[PDB]
Amino acid sequence: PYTVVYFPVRGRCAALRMLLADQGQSWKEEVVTVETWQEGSLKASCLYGQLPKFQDGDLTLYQSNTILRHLGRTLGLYGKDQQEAALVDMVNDGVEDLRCKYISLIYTNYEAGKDDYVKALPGQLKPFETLLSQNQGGKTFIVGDQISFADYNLLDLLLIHEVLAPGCLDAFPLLSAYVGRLSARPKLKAFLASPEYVNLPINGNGKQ
Amino acid sequence: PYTVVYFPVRGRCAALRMLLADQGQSWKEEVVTVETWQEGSLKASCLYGQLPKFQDGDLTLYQSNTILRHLGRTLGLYGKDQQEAALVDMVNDGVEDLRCKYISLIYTNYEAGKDDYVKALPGQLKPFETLLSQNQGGKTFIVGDQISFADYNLLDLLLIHEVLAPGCLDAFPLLSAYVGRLSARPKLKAFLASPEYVNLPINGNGKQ
Repeated sequence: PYTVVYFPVRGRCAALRMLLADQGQSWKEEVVTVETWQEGSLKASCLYGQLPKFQDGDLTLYQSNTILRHLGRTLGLYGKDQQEAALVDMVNDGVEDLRCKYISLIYTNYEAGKDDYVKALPGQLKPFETLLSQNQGGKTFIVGDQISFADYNLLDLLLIHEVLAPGCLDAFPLLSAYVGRLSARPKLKAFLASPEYVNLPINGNGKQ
Repeated sequence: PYTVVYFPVRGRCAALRMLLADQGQSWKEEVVTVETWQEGSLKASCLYGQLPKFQDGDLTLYQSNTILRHLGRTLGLYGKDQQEAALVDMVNDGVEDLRCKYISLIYTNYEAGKDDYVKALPGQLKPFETLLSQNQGGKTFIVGDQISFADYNLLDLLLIHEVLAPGCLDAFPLLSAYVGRLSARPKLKAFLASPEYVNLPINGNGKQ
């Protein structure tokens, strides 16, 4: 019932893929090639002229966060009540905020802005470490005592930054333990080690 | 029970303010002055070091969209089912995407990028006009037959662009009628005419 249409990269699909994997859900992948896109037909049909595009039965969605929230809402990974839902949201926006700057580094001024970015990274990771310390001492998830779509999206964000600035998680013991704890979940662990994940580039231009 | 803490501008608070007004809800405003902020005390306490900050009882939220979704979730402005909820979401992300570039124009290269931005505007407004035509012929709301937080967020976006590039909505008859229809809602109409709204600048640097 699930289908994700995206380029042959992890990018903004990595998280939602971790979500379906870990949740034990089946989905079909529809790879879009640098030519098909450029053929104009696809882009032209995409509401915002962008991928990912996702299909759920008779439902078609665009935008990564819309899909993530959708899966969370339907699969039950959106907090146990409105209050947790709002905090799950708050965490995702923050994640998205950093993802947004990350993407800007990679495709805009990688070579020339990498140093300043890594320098400014701690300042960016602190809020999530802080959020963690305020929830059962950063022992469970980022909000509540049950996993949420924001968890998968944060785990990805953390993961891709360790590749960008290895060790950047040394000074944030709660984030570090969080990455190891979630990364060890049976289905997710298997997924992240699989070729489907491991053999895909993180970004388009090959910069990481 | 509601309190919004923001600078003395409309910016990212305009929409949620329209939401509470139109919904007939009471809230208190806590203005933050260019001096308090820069004192360091506030910023330092803000999860992401940024405003708006919102309070619902002892519940504290940051990020405009988290607040908007929260109000939508608690006030019943989030679609009539999961399906509509996902589309409401999709619309807000798009709105936020254009808002994001708008803000970049205003605070980064207004004078030098204004022409290219207006030139590229139609291309940006089309998706919402298209979304409108596919819902009861753009006669009700942006999703479903009941208003949603995305409605308020889009109305604002349209409203502020009309001031940036007057007439920019003359090419979109469904968007135009949508702006006039919503702007005429009793409570909202009153609010938008009030000094509370009218006497606030749209952005920080006074560029609009």
